[PDB]
Formats: sequence, C-alpha cells, structure tokens
Amino acid sequence: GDELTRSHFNALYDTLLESNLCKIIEPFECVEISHISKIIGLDTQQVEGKLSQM
Amino acid sequence: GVEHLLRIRLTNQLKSLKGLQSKLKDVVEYLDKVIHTILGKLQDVFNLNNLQKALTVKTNDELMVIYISNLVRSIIAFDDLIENKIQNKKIQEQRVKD
Amino acid sequence: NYEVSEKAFLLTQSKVSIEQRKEAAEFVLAKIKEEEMAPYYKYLCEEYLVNNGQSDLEHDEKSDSLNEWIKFDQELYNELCKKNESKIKELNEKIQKLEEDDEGELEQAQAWINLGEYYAQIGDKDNAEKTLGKSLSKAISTGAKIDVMLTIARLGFFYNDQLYVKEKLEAVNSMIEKGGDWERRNRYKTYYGIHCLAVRNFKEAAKLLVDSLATFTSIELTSYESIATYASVTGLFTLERTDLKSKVIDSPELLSLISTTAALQSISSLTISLYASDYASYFPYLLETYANVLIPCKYLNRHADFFVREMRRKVYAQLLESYKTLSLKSMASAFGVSVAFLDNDLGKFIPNKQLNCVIDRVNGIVETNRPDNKNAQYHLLVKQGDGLLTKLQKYGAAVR
Amino acid sequence: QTNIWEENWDDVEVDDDFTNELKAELDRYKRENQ
Repeated sequence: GDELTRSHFNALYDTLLESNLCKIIEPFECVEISHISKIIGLDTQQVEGKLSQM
Repeated sequence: GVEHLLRIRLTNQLKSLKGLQSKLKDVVEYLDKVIHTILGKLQDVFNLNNLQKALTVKTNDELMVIYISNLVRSIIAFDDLIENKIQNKKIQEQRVKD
Repeated sequence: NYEVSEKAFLLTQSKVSIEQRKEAAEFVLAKIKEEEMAPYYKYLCEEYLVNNGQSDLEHDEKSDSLNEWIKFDQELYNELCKKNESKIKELNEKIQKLEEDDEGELEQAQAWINLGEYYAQIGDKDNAEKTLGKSLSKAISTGAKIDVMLTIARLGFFYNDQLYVKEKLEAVNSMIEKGGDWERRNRYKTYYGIHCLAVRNFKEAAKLLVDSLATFTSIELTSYESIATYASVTGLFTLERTDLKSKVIDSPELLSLISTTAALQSISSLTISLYASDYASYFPYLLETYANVLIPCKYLNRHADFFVREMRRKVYAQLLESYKTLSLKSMASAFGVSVAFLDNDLGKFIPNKQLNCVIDRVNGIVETNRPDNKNAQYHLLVKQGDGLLTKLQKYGAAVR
Repeated sequence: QTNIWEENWDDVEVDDDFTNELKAELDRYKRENQ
C-alpha cells in the first residue's frame, strides 16, 4: 500500500539479497547455484536472473 | 674535461659468454686446481634459465602493442616525406615559367 | 500533411486491417476535401496503386483494390483548381501587390509562404519551393529560413521524402548554426531523426530523436507521440541497456505518454519487460510490438527486420553472459518454443557471429566467447592499417 | 533497387517476424501444447 516501500524497500531488500549473495558469492565460483540457492534458500532460477542480473 | 674525450645494443649481448667461459673452467680450475666453499655458494643461485612460464605470453601480449606504434612509427614517414616532394616539385618541375 | 502522409502510409501499407486501409484514407477522403490534395493525392492515389490502391475515379478503379478511397473526382480538381486558382489569384496580385507596393520584405515573402503552404495543402511539390525560394529570396530572417526548414520539411515529409530536404535541412540549418536558437535543431534533429530514420537513424539520430522532446513537433510534419514512439523504438532497439535503463527505463516524457497512446504498450514497455530478462513473455512482445509499431509507422515498417532478430539475439547475450554454460535445451526447450527453429535463426546468428554463443544442437547447450587479449583491440589492428596501407599504396599510387 | 536504403547485410532475407509470430504463437502454442 505504501508505494515508497512498495517501490524502494522491495528493490532495497533485493539488493540486500544480492548483498547476501554477494557475500555468499565471496565463496569462490564454479560452484553450484543450488549450494547458494540452498544456502540462501532460494530457487536457483529465482536466484539466477537476479544472480545473473548482478 | 672528460667530455673533451671520446669523440646501441649488440655490445650489451657481447659479454654473454664471458663469465660463463671462465666460470665452468673456474670450477674445472679450482676443481683441478685443488684437483672452495664459495663455488657451491654460487651453485645454488644457478637455478636462478629454463625458468620461463606462460607468463611468456605476457611478453608476447606485451610485444604486440610495442609493435602497434609500428604503423605509427613510419606512418608519419608513410605520410610525411611522400606528400612533401609532391608540393615542392609540382611547384618546381613546373616552376619553369620563362 | 502529417496525417496525410501517414494515412497515405497507413493505407499504402494496408495489409492487416481494412482499417489500416480504411482509417487512413477515411480522413484523407475527407482530407482531400479538407485540402485540395489531389496533385499528389493524385499520385498518392497512384502511390498505393497497383496493390490495393487500385480504385480511383481518375487513376485506376480495380477490384483487387481493397481501397476505393484512393478514388477521386474531377470536382476535387475543379474545387482544387478553383481553390488553387482562388489561392493563386488571391496571392497573385497580393504578392504582386507585395511586389507592386514593394510591400514588406518577409511580408512579401509572407503571402509567398501562403502561396507555398497551399502546395502543402495542395500536395503540390513545386511552386511552394520556388515560392519558398522567392520567399527565401525575400528572406531577411533566419526565421524565414526557419520557414525554409518548415517548407522543405513540409516538402519532403509531405511525401516523407529524403535527402534534398535533409540536405536542405542541412543547407537550411547550415546557414546560421543557431538552430532556431534552442529549437530548430529540434526540427533539424527531429526531421533529421526522420531523414536519417530513412531508413536508418539506427544509432544515429535515434538518440537525437530521443533527445529533444517535446521541444517542437510540427502538426503537418509530425505529432509529438510520433517522435516519442519513433525516438523510443530505434534508440531503444539500438541503444544500451544502460542508456535505455538510464532513459527509456522511463522519462516523465515516457511517464506522460506511457500507454497514453497505448500506441506503444510494448516498445521499451515489453522491451524492459524483455529487459527484465524474460524469455517467453517478450517473444510475442516483439510482433506484438512489431505489428503495433513497425508495420504502423513509415520507417518503422520500411526498415522491418533490422529490429526483428537483434533483440531476439540480444537477450541471448544476456542469456549467455548469465551462463558460460547454458543448455540451449534449457534455453530453447525449457523456454517453451521451437527448439530447432529458434535455434535455426539463432544458428543464423552463428554467421552473423554476434554470438559469442557456443551452442549445441544435439546436447542443446550454449557457451561463450570473449575478447581477451584479442578483443577487437589487438584484433582489429590488422585491417585498419591495411586500408591506410592501401591509401598508402594509394599515396604512392600518385607519385607521377 | 531504389536509391539509398540502409544498405548492407544485404537485404538479408524476410518472412520471419510473422513466421516467428506464427511460431511465437506455435512455439508458445506448442508451449501451450506444453
């Protein structure tokens, strides 16, 4: 109902997620998303684009 | 006053042999001179060669750009002295009025 | 002129709907009543002629024509000739009185401009120019030169013509670099962003076309949605993620006209929907955009497939850049499309090579390629000098 | 061929977009079949 939040925080949260992912991607690569997916507890696909997005 | 005296690269190579020449002998010298410690003292640094690594590529990679100036090195030549005689001779070979 | 030339274009494009036909000449059929449009509406009725433009009271009346609105009457002409002559006769002695009294400098050129603008209404690509010339002959103002811009713009863009006008557009803007101070650069870049939009603009004035707005539009030469639409799509289909997601990500400009015209719904809309990195959603959005955008508008149609497959390709870059390792299957299969057919035109991007995509048919898997030291940087180097070297060979090819 | 087009590559080819849309239906329709 609050577009601000509705706008800002969502994306804001999403960054945090990345920031988390970013922190999770600190563990080095060639690593299965599902790890992180599992780690973050998110769909790899759901991860992916966002993951990709970065 | 020094300056008043005297009056590129191949040299740099030239010593290449020199030490090596003696060196191996210098062993064989001391070898068969005494046939000291310092020789082994040398011996270690020896492997300091065949040392080269695909870091070699860097060289290659580096050497590339080095050459990029090529088309530029003589480009100005390419452009510079060629179109220089065409403005002095046309002026001149045709100067030739009376 | 604008709707004229477009409702020209529209029906001259009539493919999808009889309305594409209908709606267009509908007005025109009244607009030829509005203005005495015959002399080009004459050839305009030969414009779409030999397709469906084949039904006319003067030129051709044919059943294969789905448009009969490409019809005339000589009354139109009599009306016209009257109107015209009326117009003519009016300005004649008027301009002649402008000549007689030595009356005004631009005020002389004024009724000239009036003389000219008839030909805009008339669909005469003639005296108006000479009139403009003899307007411009009377032009003491770059504002009359501005009117040259207008004129030449009304000239070419009444037919949506090309170069001379653009050239004039240059020539007219070449005189004083002012650009109507802030503006006529607009008209310049506008029409330029249309000129170059023939058929291209592609990178070129697409930006420019995107850039200034709405700082003019023209009526008879354009509407504002027009540039917006046009500016968007090309600049869109051309420019960067960043740029677009810097700019068409949105503009108050956009925010104003977003879906205001629905005359878009798609352009970056479905493209940022694409730029959301979709697969399937955008896959219709294309043609959804296309037939709603491309076929509709002059250059938007005329260019056609420039657009089509690049964004098609484009996303794959994203899709690649996501994945070193992407299963094309996971792509083409798991994207719920023709694998192969998708893959085929996708494979038609192997020779277009803009794929770094390293891609399977069998295992249906996609991989990447990368500039590395090669780049184009240490890559392009070869030819660049070569061409010079040629010119350098050419250089020495002089000697004597 | 006319005067000045966008020029090269070359005209390439045509009858794709709809052919695609046909499949943009079909592919998706196939995906609707899916």
